[PDB]
Amino acid sequence: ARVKRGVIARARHKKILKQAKGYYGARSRVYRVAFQAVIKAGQYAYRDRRQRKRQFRQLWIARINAAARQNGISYSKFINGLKKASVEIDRKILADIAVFDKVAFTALVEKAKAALA
Amino acid sequence: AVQQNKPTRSKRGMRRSHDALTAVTSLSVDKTSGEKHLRHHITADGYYRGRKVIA
Amino acid sequence: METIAKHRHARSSAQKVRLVADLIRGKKVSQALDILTYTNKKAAVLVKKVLESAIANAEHNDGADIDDLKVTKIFVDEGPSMKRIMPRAKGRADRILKRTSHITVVVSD
Amino acid sequence: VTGSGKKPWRQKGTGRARSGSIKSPIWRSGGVTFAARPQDHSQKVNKKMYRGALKSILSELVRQDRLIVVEKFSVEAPKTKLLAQKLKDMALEDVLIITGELDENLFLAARNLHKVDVRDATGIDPVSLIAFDKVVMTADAVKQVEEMLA
Amino acid sequence: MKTFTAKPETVKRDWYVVDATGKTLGRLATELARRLRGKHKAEYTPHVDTGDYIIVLNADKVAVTGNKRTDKVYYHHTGHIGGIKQATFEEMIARRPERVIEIAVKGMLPKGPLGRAMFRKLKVYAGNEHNHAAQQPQVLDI
Amino acid sequence: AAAAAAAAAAAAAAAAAAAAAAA
Amino acid sequence: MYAVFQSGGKQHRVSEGQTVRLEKLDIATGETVEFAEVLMIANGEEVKIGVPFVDGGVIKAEVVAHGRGEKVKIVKFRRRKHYRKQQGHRQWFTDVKITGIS
RNA sequence: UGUAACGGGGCUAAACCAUGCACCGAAGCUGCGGCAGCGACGCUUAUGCGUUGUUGGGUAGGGGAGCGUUCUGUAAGCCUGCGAAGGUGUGCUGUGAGGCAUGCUGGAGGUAUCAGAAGUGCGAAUGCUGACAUAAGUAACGAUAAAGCGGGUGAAAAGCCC
RNA sequence: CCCGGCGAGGGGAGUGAAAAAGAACCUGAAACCGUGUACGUACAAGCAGUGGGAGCACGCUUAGGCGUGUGACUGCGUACC
Ligand SMILES: [Mg+2]
Ligand SMILES: [Mg+2]
Ligand SMILES: [Mg+2]
Ligand SMILES: [Mg+2]
Ligand SMILES: [Mg+2]
Ligand SMILES: [Mg+2]
Ligand SMILES: [Mg+2]
Ligand SMILES: [Mg+2]
Ligand SMILES: [Mg+2]
Ligand SMILES: [Mg+2]
Ligand SMILES: [Mg+2]
Ligand SMILES: [Mg+2]
Ligand SMILES: [Mg+2]
Ligand SMILES: [Mg+2]
Ligand SMILES: [Mg+2]
Ligand SMILES: [Mg+2]
Ligand SMILES: [Mg+2]
Ligand SMILES: [Mg+2]
Ligand SMILES: [Mg+2]
Ligand SMILES: [Mg+2]
Ligand SMILES: [Mg+2]
Ligand SMILES: [Mg+2]
Ligand SMILES: [Mg+2]
Ligand SMILES: [Mg+2]
Ligand SMILES: [Mg+2]
Ligand SMILES: [Mg+2]
Ligand SMILES: [Mg+2]
Ligand SMILES: [Mg+2]
Ligand SMILES: [Mg+2]
Ligand SMILES: [Mg+2]
Ligand SMILES: [Mg+2]
Ligand SMILES: [Mg+2]
Ligand SMILES: [Mg+2]
Ligand SMILES: [Mg+2]
Ligand SMILES: [Mg+2]
Ligand SMILES: [Mg+2]
Ligand SMILES: [Mg+2]
Ligand SMILES: [Mg+2]
Ligand SMILES: [Mg+2]
Repeated sequence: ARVKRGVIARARHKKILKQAKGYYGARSRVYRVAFQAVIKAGQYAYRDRRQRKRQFRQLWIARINAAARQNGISYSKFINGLKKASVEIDRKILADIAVFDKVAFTALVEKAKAALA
Repeated sequence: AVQQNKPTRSKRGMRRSHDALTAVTSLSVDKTSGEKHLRHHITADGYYRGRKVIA
Repeated sequence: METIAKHRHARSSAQKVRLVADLIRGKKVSQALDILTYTNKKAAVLVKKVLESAIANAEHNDGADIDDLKVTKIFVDEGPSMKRIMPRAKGRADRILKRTSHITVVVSD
Repeated sequence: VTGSGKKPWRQKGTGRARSGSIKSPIWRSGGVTFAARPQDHSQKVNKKMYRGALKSILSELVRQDRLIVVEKFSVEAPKTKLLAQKLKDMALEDVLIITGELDENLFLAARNLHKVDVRDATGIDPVSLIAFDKVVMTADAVKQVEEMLA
Repeated sequence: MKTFTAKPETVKRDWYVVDATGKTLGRLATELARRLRGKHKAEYTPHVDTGDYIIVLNADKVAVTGNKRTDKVYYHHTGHIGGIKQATFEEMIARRPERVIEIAVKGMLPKGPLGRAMFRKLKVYAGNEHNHAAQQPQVLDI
Repeated sequence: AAAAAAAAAAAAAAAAAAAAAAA
Repeated sequence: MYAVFQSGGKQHRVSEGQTVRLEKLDIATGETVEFAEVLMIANGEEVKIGVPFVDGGVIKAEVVAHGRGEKVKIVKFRRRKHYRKQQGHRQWFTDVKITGIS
């Protein structure tokens, strides 16, 4: 049969090199190193689709801590006060309210304070 | 005495940045024979500071 | 109209000719001919001949005036290196390379 | 591969690879690693399997309505113009006429048509009897194949 | 929806003045680092300095408890072979008295470009008189 | 004309050991 | 005058006339969904916090368009131990347009 | 080598004890979708339709399901100079190998569908051949017998002729 | 016909379906080497990516919206066999 295999290697290496455009150096022109860059980059994407939720949970928590201490309460006392007033408003919404519209955050702070005390 | 890794075209261009030339600034145009020459150099016809010195 | 002029398989190497290209990339053509007259390398001889040819083509074919011309683009590409062998000590050979250049000069107003 | 038998260089002490024949299948103009041979690929279908296949496609031809049966097929002189004339009269394009008895005039008249096939009822084969679109059978060939399969 | 991220072209900065005639060094420096990173601000982001300029006047009467005014030592290496220079708290005070608060907050702050920017917003003085009264700074109990 | 004076590099001849060997 | 409402775990802050991108609702392609779990109304210092839901409130919305989101690739790979594994994913998302707010 | 035996700044608590209350905290668990397998059980079977519980980290390995290439049959059929292969771009789509459509270049072949046979898939073998890098415009220009000036020749003389 | 050295090489004209088919000749990929344009880069530490992300420029429209190119700064992150 004599399967000659030029076009198959060209299609595969073109797909990996197109995935690896944008990278610095010989890691976007060499194939033997763009394959390592592609596989390690996909590995980091798989790790970071878990890490992004960690990072944004910590960012929202820091923002609510800042706005709560601007309204006279710590974050832990704030969240216990909200669970004792039985509010299910999660902290993404809480941090977005804390940045955009702060008098509703003062409303949340006073309802948490009236629950906890 | 021999290298350990292959250096990038980035490093090669950065090293070659200094070996580029500078031009001759401005040729002195002689007053009485109208032709260009270097500073303090006699021209092709033979003039220098006006007078023809040479054959 | 941009008038082009090439010199293919110039008997010098691209890294050497590109210095004298980088000198006059962008000037007017009379000042560039002065600079390439009093630059003292072999690449000055080569690119001075090619700039002579480009000025001559641009004035003769398109019919434009000599003061209007101005070297917009000029570049030196790698050419077909010819491969010789230099013999060196303890029996070993060393393939030595004799490189060539493709000198292109675009000239316009 | 027509070559030498020496090691192209010695084993230890050169900066090159290990190599011991210039004929090697990893080299350039070396041998094929797993070189082929003149071979025989004749699959062996059993007698009753082959006859069951022929019974199956004959039943399939009569169910799919593609085996036009006639009492005989006959042309006077071997003129392919007359054979294509007769086949256009019978309204067929792709046609297998498997013959009751031997008709050398039909051999001569069908040698040059590039869609018509003329056989014996004995020398039939399933590739032909499947691929040809309208199989025309002589009644004598029907008698011979009822003998042939029983 | 990608939540708010404070753009460094539109974020505003205040000016604070901290008195330091007897504050404890570690607690004072921690609160300076908190206002310098900007964590008293609800528009906080990690990659944008939303901090606040802080002027610590009288930065040599910072009182340290324990026996640390004779026992806490500071080390810095020159870069040569034997060069490990070392000065106690009172001797570092007698050499250059603003380096104590600057080293304390340069330990507590982040590291790298943004940490050095947040430190560039912290200018301290060993006296009672600054020269930034044109900025309208406000006093802050810290 | 076209001489094309580029013959192939048959360079490597032999070697030896000739070195102070740790042993 | 915005409203925070919960649609399958993930909560949203939307105003009137906005679009938002939920995960796939089993509702036909042009029909209106009326969310009941409205958690907060805000009307210019006229707030009322849901405990845990506001009583007097629904959010009406029209399903603008279904669709499949951006393809994300997943490569698991264990180094030096002879195993790697590509995979794809495309989430089904559903755009709704908020009209009724109360 | 340089503090150097909290990780660091630092801390008389920001240390240790005993009692708590909160919170943070993983890819755990819960929520929302999505995919597959293995079980139950009725079905209304184009032999999987409604649920259903439960499972899915994986080397050596065992099992199962596929994609793609070249040639043969289907094929004197279909697409193709109103532009085939191939090359380069984009957009869509598939769980992945992949697939389709199109713009440019090319200027004559390609091949559905279902099957069949393999020289059938490369990143590693101090692998083989070709090409091009790198060191780098760096070492070197091959006897430490030695050159200098004028005149000729040419577009051009340190080396040629006198 | 012109430049050039009565050279090499080129530019216009010409044959040509095609000269980006011109003999160093069909198609002309990759490494490699340059040019032109947008963005970044001269207080900055490390498998050079990935998650986030301002700005800038270029393309489009119920202004809204986006994409495409770049990526300051930042959390994580010690190649492959
Ligand atoms: Mg072949
Ligand atoms: Mg590229
Ligand atoms: Mg989590
Ligand atoms: Mg090494
Ligand atoms: Mg240099
Ligand atoms: Mg010898
Ligand atoms: Mg022998
Ligand atoms: Mg051979
Ligand atoms: Mg052979
Ligand atoms: Mg037999
Ligand atoms: Mg010591
Ligand atoms: Mg918790
Ligand atoms: Mg889980
Ligand atoms: Mg589920
Ligand atoms: Mg498994
Ligand atoms: Mg075929
Ligand atoms: Mg075309
Ligand atoms: Mg083919
Ligand atoms: Mg093509
Ligand atoms: Mg042909
Ligand atoms: Mg391998
Ligand atoms: Mg190899
Ligand atoms: Mg080499
Ligand atoms: Mg070089
Ligand atoms: Mg060197
Ligand atoms: Mg040197
Ligand atoms: Mg030398
Ligand atoms: Mg010599
Ligand atoms: Mg010498
Ligand atoms: Mg002389
Ligand atoms: Mg000499
Ligand atoms: Mg010529
Ligand atoms: Mg060539
Ligand atoms: Mg042809
Ligand atoms: Mg060609
Ligand atoms: Mg190429
Ligand atoms: Mg800068
Ligand atoms: Mg560095
Ligand atoms: Mg991103």
